[PDB]
Amino acid sequence: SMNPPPPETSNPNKPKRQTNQLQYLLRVVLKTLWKHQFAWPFQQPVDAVKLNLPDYYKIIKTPMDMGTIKKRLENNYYWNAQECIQDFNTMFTNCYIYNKPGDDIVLMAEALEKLFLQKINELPTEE
Ligand SMILES: COc1ccc(CCc2nc3cc(-c4c(C)noc4C)ccc3n2CCN2CCOCC2)cc1
Repeated sequence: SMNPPPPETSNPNKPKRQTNQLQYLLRVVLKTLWKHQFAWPFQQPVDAVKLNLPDYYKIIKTPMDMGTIKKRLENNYYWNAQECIQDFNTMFTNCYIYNKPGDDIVLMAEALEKLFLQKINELPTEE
């Protein structure tokens, strides 16, 4: 029940660009969630060994976390804004799959997702 390696965060065989959407995703979306009281469980990959979750990576085959997302944005790993939005959605969905309604972590994820949706509402337009 060991963990997999973390997701890749730096892509040498991909071109890089700054867009207004990617700027918003790091400076507004990621930074607003990262600073939230509830951010710590989501700031690095789930350590299923330390947390005593031996079936986690039997159930979750596309792990994702905000530490990964932050590094991806800082490293220009994403070309399209939708790649980053999908990673946030994957992170929340994984939490909902593994855990149960009423678990503290679920309530925490739901609060962070509401905040995500409030900030994504003001994502700027595509060039
Ligand atoms: C003992 O090993 C660890 C490993 C990581 C961390 C970072 C914080 C933390 N990361 C978490 C991820 C999850 C989680 C997610 C996310 N998805 O499914 C599960 C299940 C749940 C709770 C988490 N928590 C608080 C856990 N509590 C309070 C901290 O000490 C342990 C008990 C802390 C301790």
